[PDB]
Amino acid sequence: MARRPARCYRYQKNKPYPKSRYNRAVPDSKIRIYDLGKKKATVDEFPLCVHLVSNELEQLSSEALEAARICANKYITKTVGRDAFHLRVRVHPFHVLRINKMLSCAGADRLQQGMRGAWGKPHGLAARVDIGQIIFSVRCKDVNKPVVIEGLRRARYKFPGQQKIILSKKWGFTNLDRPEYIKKRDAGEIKDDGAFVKFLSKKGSLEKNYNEFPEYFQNLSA
Amino acid sequence: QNPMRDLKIEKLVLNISVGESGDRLTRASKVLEQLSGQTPVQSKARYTVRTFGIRRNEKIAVHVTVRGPKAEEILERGLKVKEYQLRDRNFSATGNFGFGIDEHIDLGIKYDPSIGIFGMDFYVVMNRPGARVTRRKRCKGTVGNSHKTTKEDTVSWFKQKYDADVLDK
Amino acid sequence: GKSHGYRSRTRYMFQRDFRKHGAVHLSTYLKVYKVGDIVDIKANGSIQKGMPHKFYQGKTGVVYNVTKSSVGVIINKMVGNRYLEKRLNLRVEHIKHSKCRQEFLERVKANAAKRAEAKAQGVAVQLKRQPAQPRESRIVSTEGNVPQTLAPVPYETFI
Amino acid sequence: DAKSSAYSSRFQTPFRRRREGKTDYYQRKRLVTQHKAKYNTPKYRLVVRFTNKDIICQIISSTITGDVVLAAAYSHELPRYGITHGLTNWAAAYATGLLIARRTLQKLGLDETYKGVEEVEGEYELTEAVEDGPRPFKVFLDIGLQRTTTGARVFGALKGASDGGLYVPHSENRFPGWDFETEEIDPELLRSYIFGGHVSQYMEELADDDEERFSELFKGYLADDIDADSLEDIYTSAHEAIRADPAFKPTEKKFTKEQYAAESKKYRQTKLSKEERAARVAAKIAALAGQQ
Amino acid sequence: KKRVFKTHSYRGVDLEKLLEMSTEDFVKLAPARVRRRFARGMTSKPAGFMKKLRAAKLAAPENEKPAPVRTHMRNMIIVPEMIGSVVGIYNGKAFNQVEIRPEMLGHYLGEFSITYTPVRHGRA
RNA sequence: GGUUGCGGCCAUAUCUACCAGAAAGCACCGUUUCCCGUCCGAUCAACUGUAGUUAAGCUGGUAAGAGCCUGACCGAGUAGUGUAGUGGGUGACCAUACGCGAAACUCAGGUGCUGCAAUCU
RNA sequence: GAAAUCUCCAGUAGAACAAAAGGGUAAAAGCCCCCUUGAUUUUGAUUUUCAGUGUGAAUACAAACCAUGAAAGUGUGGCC
RNA sequence: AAGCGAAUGAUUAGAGGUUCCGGGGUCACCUUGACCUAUUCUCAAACUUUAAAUAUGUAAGAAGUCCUUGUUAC
Repeated sequence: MARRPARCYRYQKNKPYPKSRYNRAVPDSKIRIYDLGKKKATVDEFPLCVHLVSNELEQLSSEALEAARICANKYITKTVGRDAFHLRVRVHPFHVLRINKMLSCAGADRLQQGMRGAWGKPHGLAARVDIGQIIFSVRCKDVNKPVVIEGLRRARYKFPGQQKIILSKKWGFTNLDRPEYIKKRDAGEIKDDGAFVKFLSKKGSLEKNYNEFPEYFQNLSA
Repeated sequence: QNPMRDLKIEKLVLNISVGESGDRLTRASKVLEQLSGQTPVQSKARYTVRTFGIRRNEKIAVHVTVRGPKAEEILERGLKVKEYQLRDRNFSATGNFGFGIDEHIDLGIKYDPSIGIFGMDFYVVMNRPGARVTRRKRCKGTVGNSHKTTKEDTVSWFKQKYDADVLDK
Repeated sequence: GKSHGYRSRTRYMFQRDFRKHGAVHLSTYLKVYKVGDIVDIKANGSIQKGMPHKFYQGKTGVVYNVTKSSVGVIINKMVGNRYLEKRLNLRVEHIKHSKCRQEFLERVKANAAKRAEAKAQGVAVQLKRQPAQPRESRIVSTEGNVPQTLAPVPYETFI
Repeated sequence: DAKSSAYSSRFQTPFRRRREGKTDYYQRKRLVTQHKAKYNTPKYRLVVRFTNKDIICQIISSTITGDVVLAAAYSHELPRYGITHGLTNWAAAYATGLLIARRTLQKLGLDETYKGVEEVEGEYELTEAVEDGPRPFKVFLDIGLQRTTTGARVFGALKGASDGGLYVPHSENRFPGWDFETEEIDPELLRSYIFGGHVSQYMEELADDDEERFSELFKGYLADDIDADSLEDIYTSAHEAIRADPAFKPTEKKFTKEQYAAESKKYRQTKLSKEERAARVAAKIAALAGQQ
Repeated sequence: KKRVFKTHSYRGVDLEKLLEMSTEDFVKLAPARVRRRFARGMTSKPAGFMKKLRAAKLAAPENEKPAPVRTHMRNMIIVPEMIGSVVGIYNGKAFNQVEIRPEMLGHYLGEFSITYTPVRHGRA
C-alpha cells in the first residue's frame, strides 16, 4: 500500500504503542545503523560535539530518521572524508503507528463496514520526541565544525517541525564540559573503552581503582 | 595443623544406568545389595526424552551411597581396580571426584547365575568435619572459605593416601 | 466483554511492597482491638483469606465487632445521595490502628492535664488549638550579614 | 560467588531470627496469635530447646515489644536438686519438665492445688480442673525447629510439665514406648524412661558385655559409684526435691557484672572511627602507589 | 594402570619379571606356533623395526605416552622388548595404534590390524 | 560488655574477601543399647559431656567494598501538576500569575537497635 | 552425547501452584510422604454486582459432629 | 513525572575475558562462531525502584476524659 503522508502522524496524539507481545504483527524499522563515521575513534580524537535538537514535541517517523541519516552522512563524508566524524542517531523508533486498512474499490461500501471495529493495523514505526531532546549528535575535530553544521543543516530538512543546531559545550559525547574534562584527562582518571571512556570514582575498592587507574595515583604522588 | 580441618571420607555414591525396566533392575539391584550390604534406591526418571526408550518414573537407575569405614574400605578395594592412581581429570572444582568401572560382579565375589555384567560408577564426595552446619535443621548456616574444599587440597590429600599420583595420563 | 469481579483493578493495590513480600510481621496478630477503636484498612495481599473489597482499602472506620481472628469494621460508603453503613468481615492481617485518633486521645490527656493545673492557678488555660497565626514583627540584624545582591542569570543552552 | 549489584539491590532478607535459622515464623504466627475475644490474655509458651550439654525449658508470653519470661528453669541447675552426672538425657528432660511446672505454679499461687502426679506411673492423666477451683494453668508447648518424633526429649519435658500439674495440651502418640498395633503407652516402659531406665539398662548391659565403652563413657558415674538401678533412687529423690522447693535462686556469682563488663571490654574488638577510616586509606594508598 | 587386584602372570612369570626378559629366553615359555617361527629363524626382519622402537622409548619421558611407531608385519610376535610401546600396524589404510602390554605378550601382531571394515547391516 | 533461650522493629542487621575471639556459653565434635529414620546413625532420634577443638559455625572487627538506611540550601524550586486569563503560538505546544512540588544524579554520614530471663573473669 | 541418572556449589524465586491473565507464596500456598473427607448439618448476618432486590461468588462466626496435628491452630471445597 | 551503569521486555555502539558442550586453518597448536563482565544510546498502556499535583478516608470530645467498684451462663 502507498505510504500515508507524514502530516497524518506528526503529533503525539496516541499513547506509546511499542513492539511487545501484545503488538505481534509489525514490520521492522527502516533505520538500522545508528552510529556512523569513524565510530571507533577515541574520545579525544573528536572533541567538538554538535547536536541537532528538536524544539517541539512531535513524532519522527522511523524512516525519516533513515532518510536524514543518509543525507547527513553523504555531505559529511564527501566533504571531509570517511573518518573525520562520528554521528549517533540518539532517538530510536519504538512507537508503532497504526493504519486502518481501507478499500477504495468500486462500490467498496458493501464489503467494508467503515468504522465498525476500526482498530488500525501496524503501519510503521516512529520516534517520539519532546522539546529539547537531541535528535542527532555528531562529534568531530573542531576545524571540521563548518562541515558538520552544514551537513546537519541538510539533515534538518528531512524532519518536520523546527530543529536547532546547538554547539554543545560538552567534550564530545561525554557529560563533561570542555575546560574541566581537560583537567580530568590530564590528571589521568580516564581509560578508553573502545569508543567511550572510564572515570575514576572517589568511591570504590582502592585495589580495583589501582588496577584500572595507576596513573592517577602516580600523578598525585609525583 | 588443626586436626578436624583435615579431610575425611564422608559419602561415596554409586550409580548405574539401565534404560529399560524389569528383571534387569533386579540383577542391577542385587549386585549392589550383595556389594554394599545395603539396598540401594531406584531413582525415577524426571522426564521422558523418547530417545532412549525411557518413560517417566521408570526406575531406570540404581544407586546407593556408602559412608564411614565401609566407604573407605570399599574405596580401598575400589582403587585396586584403579591401581591406586587417577587422572587429573575427574576432579570437580568443589573437591569431589569420581570414576567409573565396567564390572564388579565376579570382581567382588564369585559370580552367581542370572546377575550378568554391569558397569559401576563412583563419585567420591569429600569435605571436612563440620559439614553438619549446612545439614542441621536448626541454625543452618554455611562454611568458611578456609573450610572449603578445592582441587588443590584433595589432589594433595589423594597423594599421601593410596600412594597415588594424579594425572596418570 | 467487561468484568467487575470481586478483585478487579487490583494489579497494584494488593501487591506487597518492595522487599516487604513474604511473612507478615508478627506484631499484627499481637495488636489488641476493642469495640470502638478507629482502624484503617490496608489489605496486605499476602493473606488471601478474608481480604476486604478493593473499595475499602484506605477507608478508616470504627470497629464494631471483634471475633476469633477477624474484627468487624463499620465504614460509611458513597451510594447515590446517601451514605450507607458497611459492616465488614476483616482478618486482622489487613488492618492497623489509626494513628490519627491516638494523637487526639493523647491531646485529650494533655488538655485534661493542663486544665488540672489551671484549676489550681492560672485560669483561662486556652484549651483549643490555634492554627498558624500571622507571624509577629521582628528585627532582622545585619552584623556580618550585609544583603548580598542577586541578578537574573543569562540564558544558556546548558547542553 | 561474585554476585551482581541487582541481586544485592533487590534482596529481601528474611526476619533476623529466620536468617539465623533459630526461629520458625510459620508456627510462631499460630503460637502467638490470640482469639481476639480474649483481648489481653497472653498466651503462654512452653519453649523447650536443646543446647549441647544442657536443656533449656521456659514459660514465655509474647507481648508487643518482645517476650517476657515467667520462670526459666534450665537443666544446668539440677545439680542443686541432686541430679549431677547427666544433664541432657530423657530423665533429665522429665525432671526439668516437672521443675518448670512446679516453679511457675508456686509462682502464680497454685502450689497448694494441682499437685500433678505424686506417685508417677507415667500414665496419660491430664490434670483435670478441680471442681469449684481455678482452672489449671494452660500452657502451650512450642518445640521450635526440632522434629516431632516418638520418644523425643522435648516431649519428655512435655510429659514432665503436665505431670507437674501444669496442664499442657498434648497426646500420648509421641511418647516413648509407643505401640503401632494398640494406641496405648506402656506404663512399665514409659516410667522406665522417666527414671532413666534406658540409660541405666544401657550401662548395665555394657558392663555385662565389655568394660572399655562402659568405662570411657559414663566416667562421670564411675566417680560417684552409683549403680544402674540406683539411678531410679536419685531421680525419685530429685523429683521430690524439685517438688519440695522449686522456687529457684540465682547463682551466687563472682566478679559482679560491672567486673564482667570491664574485663570483656578490653578483649572485645572495638570499632574504628571515620577519621581513622580515612586515616588508614592514606596508608593503603601510599603502600599501593608508593613507588610501586 | 598395571597393578590390579592380582598382578597378571604369563606361564608362571610375574608381571614385574614380565617386564625384564629379552627375546631369546621367551621361547622356553612360548607356544609352538610362535616357537616354530623363531626356531626357523628371525633373520633381521624385526631388528630394523626393533631398533627404532628403543630410540622412541628413550626420547619419551614420563607424563606422556611414547610416540606411536608403525609397521605392517602382522606376522610379528609380541616380544617383551616392544613392551610398554605403541605401534600402528598397516592394513591398507589408517594405521591403528595399539599399546603393547604384558597381558598382550607372546601373541601375533596381526590380531590388531583389522584389515577389513566390519560389515554393518540394518537401517544405517 | 560477651553468651544462650525466646524475641520486637525486619539488610544501619544483607552480601563478597581478610583478621580476631580471654572466661563462660554456643557449636563442631564422640558412640549407636532403647526410641526413631534414612540407599546411608550424613538428617533425624537416643546417649556421653566424655576423646578433642576454634578449623569452622557463631560473634566482633577490617574494605577510599557493592548494597542498604538516613539527610543535604546537590540536582531542583527542575520535571510534573491544581486554578486563571479576550495570554503568546497556524498548530504543536509554550510562557506567565497564584499554589503544591518530585525522581534519577551528586555529596555527606552510618552498618544494627533493643525487650524478658538465666549466665560469664 | 546439548538432553538418560548420580554428586556438589551458586541459586530473592528468574520455577510450580488444573485450566486466560494478574496478584500472592521459601523450614511455603512449590516437590515428596502420612492420615483423612469439613466438598457435612441447622440456619442467620455481612461483602461485590446493587434498587443496597434476587442469583452467583465470598468473609466472618455460633450451635453440632468430625478430620489433621504433639499442640497451638487450621478446615463450611480448590491460594484469590 | 522519573528509571534503566535497578527487576521483566526491548534496544545502538563498541572494550575485556572460554570446558576438549563446535577452531572451519599445522593435534594442544593466533586462530574470528559464544556467553559473561565494566561501560554507552534510546525506550514502554497491558514494565518498574522511587514517585508528585489535584482529588480522597478518618479525627478534632459532654454519647467525651478521669477515678470508685457491681452484673455476666462470656
